[PDB]
Amino acid sequence: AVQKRVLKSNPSDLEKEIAQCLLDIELSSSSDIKTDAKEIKLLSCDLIEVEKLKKKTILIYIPYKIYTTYVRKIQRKLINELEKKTKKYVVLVAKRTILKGKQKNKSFKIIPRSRTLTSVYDSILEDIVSPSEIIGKRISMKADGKRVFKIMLDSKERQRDNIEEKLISFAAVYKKITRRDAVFSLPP
Amino acid sequence: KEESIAKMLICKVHIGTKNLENKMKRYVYTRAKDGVHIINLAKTYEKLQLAARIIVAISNPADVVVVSARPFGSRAVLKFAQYTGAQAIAGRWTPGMLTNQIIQKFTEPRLLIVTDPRTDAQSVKESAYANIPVIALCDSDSPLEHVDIAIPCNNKGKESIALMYWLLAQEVLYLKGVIPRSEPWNVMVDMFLWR
Amino acid sequence: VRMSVLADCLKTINNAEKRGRRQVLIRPSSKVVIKFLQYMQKKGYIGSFEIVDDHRSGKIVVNLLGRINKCAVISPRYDVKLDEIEKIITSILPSRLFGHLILTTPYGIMDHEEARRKHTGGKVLGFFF
Amino acid sequence: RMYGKGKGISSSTLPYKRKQPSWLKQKPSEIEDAIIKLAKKGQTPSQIGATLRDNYGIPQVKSVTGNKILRILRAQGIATTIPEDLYFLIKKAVSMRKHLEKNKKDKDCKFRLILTESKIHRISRYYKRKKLLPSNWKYQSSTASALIA
Amino acid sequence: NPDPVEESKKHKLKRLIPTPNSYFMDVKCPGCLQITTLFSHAQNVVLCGSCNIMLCQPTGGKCKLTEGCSFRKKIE
Amino acid sequence: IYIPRKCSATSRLIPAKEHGAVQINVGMVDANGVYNGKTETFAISGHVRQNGESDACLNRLMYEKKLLSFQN
RNA sequence: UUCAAAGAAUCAUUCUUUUUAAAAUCCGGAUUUGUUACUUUGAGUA
RNA sequence: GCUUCCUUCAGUACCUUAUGAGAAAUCAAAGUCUUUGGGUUCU
Ligand SMILES: [Mg+2]
Ligand SMILES: [Mg+2]
Ligand SMILES: [Mg+2]
Repeated sequence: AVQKRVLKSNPSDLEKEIAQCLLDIELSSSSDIKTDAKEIKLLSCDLIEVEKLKKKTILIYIPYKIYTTYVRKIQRKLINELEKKTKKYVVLVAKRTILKGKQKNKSFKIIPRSRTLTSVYDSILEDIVSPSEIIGKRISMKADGKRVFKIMLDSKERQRDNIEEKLISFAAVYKKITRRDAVFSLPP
Repeated sequence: KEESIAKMLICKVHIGTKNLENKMKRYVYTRAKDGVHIINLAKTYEKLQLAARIIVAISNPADVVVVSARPFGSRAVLKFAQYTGAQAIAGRWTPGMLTNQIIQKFTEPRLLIVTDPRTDAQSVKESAYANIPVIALCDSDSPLEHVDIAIPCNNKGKESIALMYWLLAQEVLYLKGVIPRSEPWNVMVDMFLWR
Repeated sequence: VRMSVLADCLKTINNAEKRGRRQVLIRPSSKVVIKFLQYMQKKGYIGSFEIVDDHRSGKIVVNLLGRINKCAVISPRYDVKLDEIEKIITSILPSRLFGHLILTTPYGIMDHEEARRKHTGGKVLGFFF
Repeated sequence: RMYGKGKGISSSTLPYKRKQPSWLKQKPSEIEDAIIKLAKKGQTPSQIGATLRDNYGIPQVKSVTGNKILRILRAQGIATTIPEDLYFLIKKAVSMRKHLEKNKKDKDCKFRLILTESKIHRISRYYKRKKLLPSNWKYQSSTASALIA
Repeated sequence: NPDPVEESKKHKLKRLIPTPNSYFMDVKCPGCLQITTLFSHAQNVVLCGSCNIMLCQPTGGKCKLTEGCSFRKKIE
Repeated sequence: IYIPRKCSATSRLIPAKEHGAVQINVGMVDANGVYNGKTETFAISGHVRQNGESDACLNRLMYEKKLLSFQN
């Protein structure tokens, strides 16, 4: 009864669990928001670990339309709820597709710059932090032939128990998505 | 140390003159409502200490000349010379002193301690033709061309200069084995000061 | 007005080196310029550099190791054949033993030696000593 | 500056954040409607934008609405045939010409008139190269006055 | 250190990362009973909701802001 | 094969006939404050001295070590 | 406007292998994708 | 409200200083030039 329908895959380990959790939330009306999992769905998930003592964190790949309409609007509440339920840190992202420039889709004629790789990456960075909003990207080229993206977020997150850990998780997720090193921070 | 700072205050090295000199900006704390420039003073202390250390690092003290063409720093520099080993110049610097081999009063040191690179600029300039490092007890407004260490003080106020010199001497003594720490140094300021 | 961002950037860098700066704010970043900088870094002449993203043409600030003698663009990006390279390098850079003559080549930007190794010459961006 | 020796850099420069700020309550539709109303009321793009910034609480129509304001006007169909800046230039030229007609000896004015004509021709050319102007559109000193409306 | 700079927002509008000096204002008249909203450096005058009174005197930079009044910055 | 001296600040490397350029020597402390035997060294090129940036360079060098503490 | 990432050899560097999207094609596997300049290989030249 | 002081824009001069330049006179442009190529018109 539903639950399989809330995701858009063949049920696998953690996606199903997430769906169940969502359903429970819908049923219950925890904290404030109600009937918001009626609106939500998901495409897929990925559990990822980090350089830690412990902890595994979760990507939730969401169909783009849904993300634009509902998830963008109520994200903080949702994420917090998820955290409360499943102690694994979670991040929503939109499953947005990337297209090669020179290639010729049946669709379009000229790729929109929304779909360009760089743009997509930027958008996913924006997504992944969402309690907060980016202040300034800044890409340190190390002398070793590496590139580090040194992102710095606003205030707001500074009032939380999970700060540094959260940042680390974000970094890890970014790496997973785009084989890119990243580092996160805030201002004093 | 707070004591040193207090002493400085009692004298006047906290006030630098009007005219700031962009490279000296960092040492200056802020300007006043008057039209003067207050030196950061902690910086003065640390810098002074560093200078003293550098001086000590010279193997023998005799080949570290000191200079002031000013009438009222001359005494101070003489005192300094007496207390450490160092030559003083005092007053009229001769333009050939560090270059002109054949001159009578030649004497080429391993360090030059100017009191003011504004007035005693010739000496400073010379320091370049014989690779002499140069430390300078310079003001707010002073030019730091060729000076390695700039101790920010004031040179106008003779008493202040004297005090600074005394402090430097004390530091050098401490660095050497002669007057151990915890004990204050016997000799006074006023001893260094002009008249 | 701007024309060749890259050239301007290189000039700025050179100026900085001459003064003996440490840091230097290359003011419009460009993919090409970034590539050039990376290349320089690889061959040791430059330290780190923090391409700062505005929401425009970015700024780079770049960390200098006091090591560059000169770096430069050679405008008119002359197409240059693989055989034609040697003479050009003789003309330009101070010794056969060192300096690098950077070509944009259909296998990305790389130095004259690299080009030789590959086989393709291409258009000639610039150089350093 | 294209024509004088002026070299000033007075400029709007927009903030780093380009997703609209938290305090902005207006939904996009409402703002679009407002824009439309403004357009109807006789305002030009720039002016409209200014009005939006000042009278209503909204910094940039681009952050609230994905589209820029000219684009939305076009969509709504209340876009001018003759682009803002170009139109303004034409107006200025017309004014200059009237003065010249009145007052024949003004040399400085004449010189400036020439400059404005030249600028129009640049702008005009650019618009032709796109598709905002038709290719059959020279600008004429005789017609000009009628064109602006 | 050109990258991590501290107190130089007293540079020109062309800093390391360009900001604007302008900002928005939560504003209230003495006794209109509302958040009116405003832009510092507003050219055209703003009339408050009810009795249409000058809230901002227009000027060559940073609107003079009428009478006593009070303004919070919009923040964020 | 005389390998010339690298200005410790700017790395410019300095020839025989430079003079001007100076090898300033800073003496160490051992707990008390007394002059330790050792000596930490900085060569400074002539160019920097001429400029007046020399003092700044020295400060930076000190900071890089532990010798003084404020940087600028 | 597809940035990058990882593995093996050599004396920090060199040369190599592998994958990271979307569309059409072929029996889950495997293989085509603007024009010209430029460049590389050729071909053909007494 | 004006006045000053700070910072900053755009003008606009001057002063010292050039391990910058120049044949020198001098020049913060006449500099970043045998470490020669940002663009371009003229001679
Ligand atoms: Mg022109
Ligand atoms: Mg300009
Ligand atoms: Mg030439």
